[PDB]
Amino acid sequence: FERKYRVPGGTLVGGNLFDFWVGPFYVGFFGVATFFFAALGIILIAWSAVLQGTWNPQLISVYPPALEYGLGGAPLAKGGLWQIITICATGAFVSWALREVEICRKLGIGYHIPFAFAFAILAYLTLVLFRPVMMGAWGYAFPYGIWTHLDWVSNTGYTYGNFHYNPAHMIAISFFFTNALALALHGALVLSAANPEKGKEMRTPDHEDTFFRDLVGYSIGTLGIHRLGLLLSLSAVFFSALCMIITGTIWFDQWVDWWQWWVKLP
Amino acid sequence: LASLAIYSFWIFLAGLIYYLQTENMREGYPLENEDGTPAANQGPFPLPKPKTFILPHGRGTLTVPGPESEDRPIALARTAVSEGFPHAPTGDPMKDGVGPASWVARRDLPELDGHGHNKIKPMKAAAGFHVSAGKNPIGLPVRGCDLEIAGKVVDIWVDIPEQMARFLEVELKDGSTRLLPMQMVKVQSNRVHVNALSSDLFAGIPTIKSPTEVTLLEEDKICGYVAGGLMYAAPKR
Amino acid sequence: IFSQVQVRGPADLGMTEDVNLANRSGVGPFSTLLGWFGNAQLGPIYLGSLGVLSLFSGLMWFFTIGIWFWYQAGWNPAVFLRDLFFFSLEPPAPEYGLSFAAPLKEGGLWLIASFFMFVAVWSWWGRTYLRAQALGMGKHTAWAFLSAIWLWMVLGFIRPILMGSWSEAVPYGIFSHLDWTNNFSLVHGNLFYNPFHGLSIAFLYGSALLFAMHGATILAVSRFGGERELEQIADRGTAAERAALFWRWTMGFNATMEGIHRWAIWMAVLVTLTGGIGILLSGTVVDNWYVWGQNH
Ligand code: BCL
Ligand code: BCL
Ligand SMILES: CC[C@H]1c2cc3[nH]c4c(c3C)C(=O)[C@H](C(=O)OC)c4c3nc(cc4[nH]c(cc(n2)[C@@H]1C)c(C(C)=O)c4C)[C@@H](C)[C@@H]3CCC(=O)OC/C=C(\C)CCC[C@H](C)CCC[C@H](C)CCCC(C)C
Ligand SMILES: CC[C@H]1c2cc3[nH]c4c(c3C)C(=O)[C@H](C(=O)OC)c4c3nc(cc4[nH]c(cc(n2)[C@@H]1C)c(C(C)=O)c4C)[C@@H](C)[C@@H]3CCC(=O)OC/C=C(\C)CCC[C@H](C)CCC[C@H](C)CCCC(C)C
Ligand SMILES: CCCCCCCCO[C@H]1O[C@H](CO)[C@@H](O)[C@H](O)[C@H]1O
Ligand SMILES: [Fe+3]
Repeated sequence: FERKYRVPGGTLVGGNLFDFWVGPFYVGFFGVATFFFAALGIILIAWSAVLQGTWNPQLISVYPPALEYGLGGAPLAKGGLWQIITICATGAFVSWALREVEICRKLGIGYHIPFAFAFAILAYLTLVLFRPVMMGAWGYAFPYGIWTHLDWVSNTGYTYGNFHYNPAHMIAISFFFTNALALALHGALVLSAANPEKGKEMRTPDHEDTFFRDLVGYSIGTLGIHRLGLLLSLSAVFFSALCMIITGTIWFDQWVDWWQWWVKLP
Repeated sequence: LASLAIYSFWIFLAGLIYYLQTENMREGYPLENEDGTPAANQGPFPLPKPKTFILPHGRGTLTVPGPESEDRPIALARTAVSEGFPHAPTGDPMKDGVGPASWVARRDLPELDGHGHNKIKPMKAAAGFHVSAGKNPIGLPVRGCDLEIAGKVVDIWVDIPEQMARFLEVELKDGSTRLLPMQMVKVQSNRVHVNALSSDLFAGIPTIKSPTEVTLLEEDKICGYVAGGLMYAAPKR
Repeated sequence: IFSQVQVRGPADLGMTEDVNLANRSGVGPFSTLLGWFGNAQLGPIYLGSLGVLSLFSGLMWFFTIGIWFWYQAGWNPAVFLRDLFFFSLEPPAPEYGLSFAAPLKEGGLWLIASFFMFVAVWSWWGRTYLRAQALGMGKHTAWAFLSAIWLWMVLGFIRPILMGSWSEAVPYGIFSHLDWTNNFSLVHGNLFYNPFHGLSIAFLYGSALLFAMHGATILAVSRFGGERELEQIADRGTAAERAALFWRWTMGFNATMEGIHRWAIWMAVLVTLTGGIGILLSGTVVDNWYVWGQNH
């Protein structure tokens, strides 16, 4: 196919020096930056699971400038290689997304993939900047260990009683969950149609629509589901972002006390 | 024990991935791929278990892994030297159908439906089809981008099944017509726009065959042109 | 993106080479509501043989729980709706084993209610079974379901049958099953060190993403009704072609209007398949996860 789609232009910035396809890859002055920002990352980084003496894909780790060290400062050993290494995602990512626009713009297609992940590069920042930045400290930012993270996670978590109580937390799960099968159904629907019984003729658009009104007795044909799906998803991640940004900062107490706001008065 | 669990699970996994999964991805997409890198740039699978389909009510048959190429005029040239290299369209691209523009060539048979309801008709042709909630593009003077307007709305060809406002007919000042896809266009109260597509042409809009029915190559041929606008229309950028 | 001029003709329907008898639930176009976003109709419906119970049953479960639900409150509104989360039916734990022959207030309800919901799921299972039939779809949701049932069938059935103790089942209340969770952590030895669990998270994220990827694509792919997935897995126009070009290019390598849902039916199902494995191990073939782990 393609051959016709490999067609000069779409360049956000680069003008030309960038309109090209390392094979399967469309370079452009973001892959080019995407690069410069991943290298310089794992370079400084890889420099760290050394300094650590030990390493083990598993237990090579990176922590920021631990609390009261401050928001300001920190040094390419207590701070930095974390510090810097961070400024390499909140930028390498942002950098790619854009690589995402650039592919789009030209590719003909539309706006939204690049927006959707823009959330992801948005979950993260929260945890490693916002949260941090608000608690006048980067310590609630976190490790960078295939395995600590549970830990960094597992504590702050429990830092506030059984964290599965922070409301918004409550929620995001339940999108997280729903946007699940929400795929368990969609991913199963399109299928059965496309791929039916033994000899029956390939099914119909309204072949589907017909199932659901029968299981469920509504049903959101074609389009309505790709939006809805990109819904419960995109959402729930985000409703995550709220969870926290809010957790270290206007709820200082164990979560279980929230809940009383209800259980008070008459 | 569970190491036998989690250790062989790691079979059901690698197992499926490059197996079934990616296997199927292949089924009927560059059932292998040439132009420079010959037989690949590494070590895929020599094309999976070829399977055949069942064309819907009306019959037909499609066998998926198939080598249906295209000597269907790619006005797509060369930029030089290596592959990955862009390839410039040999003149106003929007037409020759290349770049953003580029169509395809699905059948000269529109997607039927449940029955023969050729799925996508026009509002008149229709049964009891009107506007629950909305503004009505009809009589809605369609703008361009230019800002010199380029036509007057004449329908919204309705999708039966989804009951989908699929497209909106638009009659240029050659007392003529052409329909522009819905997910273009912005129905604002008093005015309309498939901004994508500067008025100051519009004409490009290929025609359909019979004025009741958008066949695949129609819709598809239609659908690009419009977009290429995105890519290839000066004002905008 | 999300409908900007709404239409809705007659009221539509289809064969079922089967017992259409069912039809109550009448076409009630919803507009502002399930219109703007999804679909304007609302029904028809098909309340078959099986579907009855599903409901019959599905309620008791709800009723029974709902019942001993009150008693804690002492038959009191203001009460009832206060500690509503807080209320809950806890099994014959009274830890005293896969030994039915229970009291109502200890075992009972639970052994009753809980065990009754055995049925809904079970039946309604069937449901997705034949609703396919009629229509003569495949049987994927029957597939894309026993997941939902695994971690079910387990979590509250299999396991606790393994420790010879319902004493082991999860309990009925809002803020209780939450609690009965981590409790479940602390005893299996901080459980993230659990291989299967992480996968189960491995994946339960795998989706978030992907529904957020498949979905968001098709949308940039309306411009050309990328949405029409069947009259596409038969016939490729830009739609496909390009909603795969993007990825071929971006992450180099792509999928196929089918495979993609082949990517989908799975991506999700593991998300449950997994945890089920996770969970019949995490009290037997593994008393602790640190340990097990540390010993690897
Ligand atoms: C024991 C601890 C507590 C608890 C404590 C916490 C804490 C503490 C936090 C959460 C958060 C989360 N918890 Mg909780 N949680 C508990 C129990 C649960 C249960 C459960 C079933 O019991 C569930 C389902 C959840 C659910 C979840 C999710 C809602 C949420 C994750 C946010 C998110 O995914 O953003 C996803 C964000 C991203 C993925 C970031 C972006 C990633 C990057 C940018 C993508 C590109 C990277 C790179 C380029 C990829 C390249 C790949 C290679 C090139 C190939 N928790 C227990 C009881 N939970 C988190 C949250 O709210 O965060 C907002 C959080 O901070
Ligand atoms: C703090 C407590 C513990 C912990 C305890 C547990 C426990 C305990 C269990 C899980 C499991 C899960 N955890 Mg954990 N988990 C923690 C930390 C985390 C964090 C985090 C740290 O980032 C994350 C992201 C996760 C993520 C996850 C999920 C991957 C996984 C199941 C969720 C799902 O998608 O399927 C959920 C699917 C269902 C609930 C299917 C239910 C199907 C039934 C049949 C449908 C019932 C409908 C009913 C009849 C009607 C009621 C309707 C409602 C009222 C709406 N956990 C901490 C470490 N987690 C499960 C697991 O994989 O274990 C192996 C589980 O059992
Ligand atoms: C937020 C909405 C959901 C979402 C969607 C989403 N993600 C996307 C898209 C979309 C819509 C893309 O188009 C884009 C992609 O092209 O994916 C295939 C992407 C993507 N989602 C990613 C990952 C990821 N997504 C996450 C979540 C989600 N993605 C959400 C649930 C998660 C978690 C855990 O939930 C993970 C692990 C990547 C696979 C990909 C884009 C990543 C990218 O930009 O990578 C470039 C690589 C480099 C620059 C090298 C890294 C250099 C760094 C400086 C060093 C590494 C440090 C970093 C901390 C690594 C992690 C450290 C430790 C925490 C491990
Ligand atoms: C693949 C993994 C995911 C999964 C899959 C899955 N679920 C499925 C399917 C599949 C593939 C279906 O085909 C099947 C389906 O038919 O429903 C969509 C279903 C389904 N998944 C369900 C629930 C469910 N699945 C869950 C989880 C999962 N399901 C995973 C996320 C969850 C959680 C824990 O998040 C829940 C709550 C049901 C909707 C449905 C099958 C339920 C079933 O067994 O029937 C139950 C019968 C009753 C409840 C009887 C009814 C009376 C009750 C007392 C209910 C009260 C309802 C209330 C009055 C409504 C109030 C709202 C109003 C204001 C509108
Ligand atoms: C294996 C046990 C799974 C139980 C997980 C939650 C099951 C009940 O969850 C909820 O449903 C009830 C309906 O009576 C509600 O009244 C309560 O909020 C709670 O019981
Ligand atoms: Fe789809």
